[PDB]
Amino acid sequence: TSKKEMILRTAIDYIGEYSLETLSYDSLAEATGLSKSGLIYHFPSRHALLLGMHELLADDWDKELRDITRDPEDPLERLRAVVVTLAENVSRPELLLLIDAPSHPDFLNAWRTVNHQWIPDTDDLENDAHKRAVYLVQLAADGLFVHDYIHDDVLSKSKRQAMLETILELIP
Amino acid sequence: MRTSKKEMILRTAIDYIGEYSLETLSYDSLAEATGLSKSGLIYHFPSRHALLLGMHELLADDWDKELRDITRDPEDPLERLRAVVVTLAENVSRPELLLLIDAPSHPDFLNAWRTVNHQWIPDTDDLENDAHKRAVYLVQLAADGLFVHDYIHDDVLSKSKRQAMLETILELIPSELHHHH
Ligand SMILES: CC[n+]1c(-c2ccccc2)c2cc(N)ccc2c2ccc(N)cc21
Repeated sequence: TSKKEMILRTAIDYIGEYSLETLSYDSLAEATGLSKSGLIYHFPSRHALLLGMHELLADDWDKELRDITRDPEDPLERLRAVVVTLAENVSRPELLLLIDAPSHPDFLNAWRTVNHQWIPDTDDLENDAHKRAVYLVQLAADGLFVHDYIHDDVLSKSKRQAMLETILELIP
Repeated sequence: MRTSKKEMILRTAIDYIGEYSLETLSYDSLAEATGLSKSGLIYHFPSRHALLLGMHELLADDWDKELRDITRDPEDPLERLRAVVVTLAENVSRPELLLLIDAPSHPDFLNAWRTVNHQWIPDTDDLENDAHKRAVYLVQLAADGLFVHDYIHDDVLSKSKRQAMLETILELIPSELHHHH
C-alpha cells in the first residue's frame, strides 16, 4: 500500500530474517530498494522507524479483532476474538518486537491501547475466582500463540485446532 | 582443583544476544565480551555451531536441575507437570527466552531441548482421541502462556497475581483422586 507502509513491512520482515540490531538505514535501503534519502523522508530516525513498526503491528491486531468480534461490547465475545487471533502461531518479527517493546517507553505505549481494550483486567484477581477463570483462558491462548517457539516440536494443524476448540470451551 | 572458562563463555554468549543479537555473536564479538582470546574460545568451542549448541545444552540442563530439585515424584506424568508449572514462579531472563525461541533454527538445538522436555513436558500423543490428554495439554498451554506473559503483554502480573494464576493452572490439572458415590 503506502510507500510508508511498504517500508515498515520490509523492516518487520527484515528483523525476522536477520535481527533488530542490524536493522539500519543501510540494510533497510538494500531491502526496500530505496535510498537512505528516501527513507529519511518518511522516517527521520531509527527510533521513529521502530516506533512505526510497533504501531503497525498493534494496529494490525486491533483491526483483526474488530473484524471478527461479534459484539465488541460483550466481554465474552472480545475474549473469544482474542483466543481466535492468538490461535495462529506468532511470526518471528512480531514475537521479537513484543519481547523488545520495553526497550523504550514509546514502543510499550504503541501497544497500550490495544492491550487495554482487548486483554481482560485482573482487578482483585487474588479474590475473584471468575476473574482468574477468565485470565486462565488468556494464558492458554497466549501459550498456543507462542507454542511452536518454546517447545522442541510444533503442533500439527489438527492438534492446534483441537486445542483451540478446547480453549474456547474453557471460557466461562 | 583445575577449572575452565567454559561456563563463563557460555553465560557471556547468552547475555550477549540480549544486548545485541545471535546474528552478530561471533568469535570476535565473544572475545571482546569475555576478555578472552579467540584461541581461548576455540579451545572449548571449535565452531560457532558448537558454541550455539553448548548454549542450548546449558539452559536445558539448568531447567532439568530445577525440575528434579522441585519434583515430588518423577514417576507420575502429572507430578512432572506440576513441577513444570511450579518453575513459573519467577520469570526467565530475556536473553534466555531469546535463545530458546531460536532453537527451531537447527535440529541439533531442538534436540538439546527434547532431551529434557521428554522427561517433563506432556506429549500430545493421541491428543484428538483422548479428552483427558487435551485437558492435560490445556494445562501445558496455560503454563506456556504464564511463561511468556510478562514479555508479550504490557500489563505485568504482580508477584501476588502471578502466584494466584500459578495456583489456578495447578487447579486445572486433572484429578487423580477417586470419589465414593
Ligand atoms: C524449555 C523452555 N522453557 C523454560 C526454560 C528453561 C531453560 C532456559 C530457558 C527457558 C522454562 C523456564 C522456567 N523457569 C519456567 C517455565 C519454562 C517453560 C515452560 C513451558 C515451555 N514450553 C518451555 C519452558
